[PDB]
Amino acid sequence: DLSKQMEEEAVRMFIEWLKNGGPSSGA
Amino acid sequence: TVSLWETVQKWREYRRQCQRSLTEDPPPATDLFCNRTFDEYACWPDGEPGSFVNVSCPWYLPWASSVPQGHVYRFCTAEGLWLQKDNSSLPWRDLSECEESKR
Ligand SMILES: CCCCCCCCCCS[C@@H]1O[C@H](CO)[C@@H](O[C@H]2O[C@H](CO)[C@@H](O)[C@H](O)[C@H]2O)[C@H](O)[C@H]1O
Repeated sequence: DLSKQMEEEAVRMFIEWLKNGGPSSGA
Repeated sequence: TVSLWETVQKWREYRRQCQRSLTEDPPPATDLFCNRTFDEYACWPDGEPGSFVNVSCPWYLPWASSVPQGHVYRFCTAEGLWLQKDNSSLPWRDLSECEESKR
């Protein structure tokens, strides 16, 4: 499923945003 | 199971539990220690001077069940400051054990 595979990337992006400092700075 | 919504909610729960620990965990034995903190990814306890501090891979990670002995590390200098760099700031952190990939 393209949409489920895209949701999986979104989630990895969310995790990366957390590692980069999340709501504090974040990217 | 893939869900952005579920993973965000697990992160919020990890954050809520972390805040509770930061508020309620008793002070360290000594006056020398690196201070507890939530860095948005992991919850850090107070650090013992001159030591590595290891915390379990955050259990919100979609792949947390693949890494259930993995740790993330910080280093508490001699000193009572988190090892940083700074070029630039932000404490040194090793989270390689908690990465999703094989290979
Ligand atoms: C410049 C290179 C110098 C590196 C110095 C080496 C010592 C630093 C170690 C980091 S703190 C250390 O991490 C451990 C978790 O990895 C921690 O051990 C934990 O996990 C173990 C995995 O072997 C497990 O077998 C143990 O039952 C469990 O206690 C250990 O407590 C911690 O001090």
